[PDB]
Amino acid sequence: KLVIWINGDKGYNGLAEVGKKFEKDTGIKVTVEHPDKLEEKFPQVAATGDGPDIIFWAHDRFGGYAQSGLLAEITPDKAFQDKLYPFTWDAVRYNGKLIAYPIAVEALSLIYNKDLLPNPP
Amino acid sequence: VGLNPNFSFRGKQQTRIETFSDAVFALAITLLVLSSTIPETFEDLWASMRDVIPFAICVALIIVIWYQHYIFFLKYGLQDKVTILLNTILLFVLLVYVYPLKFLARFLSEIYGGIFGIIETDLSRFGEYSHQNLKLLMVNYGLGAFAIFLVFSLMYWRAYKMKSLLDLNSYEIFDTKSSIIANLLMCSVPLLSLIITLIDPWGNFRTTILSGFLYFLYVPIMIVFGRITSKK
Amino acid sequence: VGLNPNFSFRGKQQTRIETFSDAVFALAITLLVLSSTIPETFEDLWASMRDVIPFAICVALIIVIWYQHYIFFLKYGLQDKVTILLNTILLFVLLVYVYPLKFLARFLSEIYGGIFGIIETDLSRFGEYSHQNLKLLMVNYGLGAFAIFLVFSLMYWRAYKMKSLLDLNSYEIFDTKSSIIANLLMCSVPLLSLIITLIDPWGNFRTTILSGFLYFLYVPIMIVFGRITSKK
Amino acid sequence: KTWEEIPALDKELKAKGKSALMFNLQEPYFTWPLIAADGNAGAKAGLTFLVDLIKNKHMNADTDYSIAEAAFNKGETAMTINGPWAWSNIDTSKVNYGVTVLPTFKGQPSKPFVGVLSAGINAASPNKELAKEFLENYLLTDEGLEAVNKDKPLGAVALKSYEEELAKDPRIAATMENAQKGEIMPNIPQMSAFWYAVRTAVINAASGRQTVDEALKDAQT
Ligand SMILES: OC[C@H]1O[C@H](O[C@H]2[C@H](O)[C@@H](O)[C@@H](O)O[C@@H]2CO)[C@H](O)[C@@H](O)[C@@H]1O
Repeated sequence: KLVIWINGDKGYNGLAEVGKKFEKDTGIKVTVEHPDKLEEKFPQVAATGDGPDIIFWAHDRFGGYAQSGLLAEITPDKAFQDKLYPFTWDAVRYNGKLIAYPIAVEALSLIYNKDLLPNPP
Repeated sequence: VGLNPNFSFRGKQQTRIETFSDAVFALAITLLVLSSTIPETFEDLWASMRDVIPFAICVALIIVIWYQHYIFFLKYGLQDKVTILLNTILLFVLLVYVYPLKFLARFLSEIYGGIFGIIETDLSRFGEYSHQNLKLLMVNYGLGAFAIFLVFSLMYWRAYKMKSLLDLNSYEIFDTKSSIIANLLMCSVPLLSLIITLIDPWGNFRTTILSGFLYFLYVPIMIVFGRITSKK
Repeated sequence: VGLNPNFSFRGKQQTRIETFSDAVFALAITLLVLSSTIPETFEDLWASMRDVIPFAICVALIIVIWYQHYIFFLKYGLQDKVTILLNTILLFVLLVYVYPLKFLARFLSEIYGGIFGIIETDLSRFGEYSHQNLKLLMVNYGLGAFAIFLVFSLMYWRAYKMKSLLDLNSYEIFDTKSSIIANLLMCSVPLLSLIITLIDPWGNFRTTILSGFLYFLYVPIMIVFGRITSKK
Repeated sequence: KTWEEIPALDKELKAKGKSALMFNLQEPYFTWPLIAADGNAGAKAGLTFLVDLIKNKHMNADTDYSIAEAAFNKGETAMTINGPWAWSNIDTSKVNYGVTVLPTFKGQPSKPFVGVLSAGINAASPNKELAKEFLENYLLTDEGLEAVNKDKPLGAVALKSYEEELAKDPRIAATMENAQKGEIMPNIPQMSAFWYAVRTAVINAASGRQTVDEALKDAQT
């Protein structure tokens, strides 16, 4: 069983639709879980118990997992490596070892209601 | 782009009344400038450039009317006989006051030019600055300003009278009612100068000073009339 | 029809600001030609046909402004107070420079007529070609050109300030930023003649030669200002 | 805008095979606004006008809720007098309708009686606490009143949270306009005997049995 841990504010249903195409082409089950406090439940469960196979979180929490020895070193071939922006790979690097796969750059913005506020602060 | 977020703009499509109206506003500001003579020599060219301050004041004044027109037809999308009639009265007043404004703007630009000390050219070109002529100056331009705001009040009242046909909601009814009050309050200041000038209490220039001084106290005097109706 | 394939044209629907603006541009080019006197005799008819070269230069100049206006309102579909204000300032500058352009175009057509050897008619009709008058010629038309491009920069900056309200994508943000730079770079050449003429380093015609010579080096001097900002 | 210009409009419309105004004359709640427009002298004026409409064959003698509603929805009458609840049936029909201020009579406005739709619990019920739960947590809620309102409109709901949606509706504006020109009914026990006295008075004067002066005499007793 392939088990993925990703936060509940992300697109786990869409991630499951990718997991459903994977089972069609291989035969492996892809369940997607979203537990509360997974950023601080993963290093406790994954150290002792089994936990997930793959963990999804912003790159900032991964250095602590890498130092503790809770993450496998990523070894992607040049052709896969070349598909992503070289600056994104730098964010997922700890002591000259790739510790994760970069997915997307996130930054907070000001979301505003144009009807209640056309020219916001 | 819009004034109110609660208003549903019925006049987003351009109509003949608005197209005709845009032609008239464009023509008014265009002919105000291009009614001047073509410079034939360097001397005429420098003379013609002294006219830009008077024209800037006239143009600023006309687009402010054009803006109010744009907002009214945007809000209600009206196109009936009475709206056409009131709209024609408006454009008619505008048109008859285009060249008189060119005159007033040139006259006041010389008077304010003398004050600040930029120029020192004669005002004898304008004719005789007598009490009767300076009183008729207030009464004329005062009657012009009063009529424009009076017509905008009548136009908003016509939309208020058709509130149900236009399917106006509680917010839109309130806006329309507020727009009538705004235009009557705007029409009240030139009406008060005009009346003071026509009675002429002092029988001398003092009358014209007071009549002219009500426009400098536009904002405060508008607040007094607005405060009197709210206090009761 | 469109400039950029990545731009989503918000102003495909015609609005009142654009309709009003078209009236003013049509009136400017129309009255430039039709402000002339009606020929009453064969002699007037031949005189009036000498005016087509000056008019072609004026008309070419005005549609180039009209085109930039068409592209701006096509790109953003703007209709707010500040866009109306900047749009009025633009049309105002256009209007005050219509008859002065008719003058400059006739004057330069005689000067270039004398050079090539097509005609040999007098320039004494224009008044006195003195240093002060030839300096005011640069300062006047230089101030006109600077203002038009300055206003186009302010208009694009107003759209840049409303990028989120207009839902501008990365390509459209880039275009808008590039359009501001283009118009400021265009406004920089008349600003540099105007300043050189107003200081008047030589105290003689040499000043006017240099000021006039910056327009012949428009493209190269625009590239120097563009290269200075990219080199840092 | 005035009641007194309806006879002229009706003459104009009857030529084109249409009525001007059809509304429920049987129930006094619909005729009361005209009766109470001026006021007594006001009730005598208002009712005599209503009697003259039936006497001039502008309105039918036994005009009830159903034939008035049906006639307006069919497109036979140009006007009708009704409440919020009636709008949904007009929307169902293909009639571009408007809701507006009631016509004025003798210059002054027609004062309709304002009702507050209210839910009461029967004193002889064992489910008093179950009904309180239904009324509070399920009906008197943004979601509960929306369900009732999309069936047949409630009018100006008592729920504070509905203020903005009510204010966005033009028909509610016209309803509130008439409600301000009218007055809320007292809840008093004598309202039943009062309504019956007005129901008979209006029917007798409409059919042609008792005079307008004799109708207010029997109703004041
Ligand atoms: O007709 C007199 C009758 O009028 C009122 O009843 C209204 C009711 O309030 C409305 O909701 C609507 O449905 O119509 C009724 C009249 O048809 C009074 O509330 C009632 O006491 C009185 O009998």
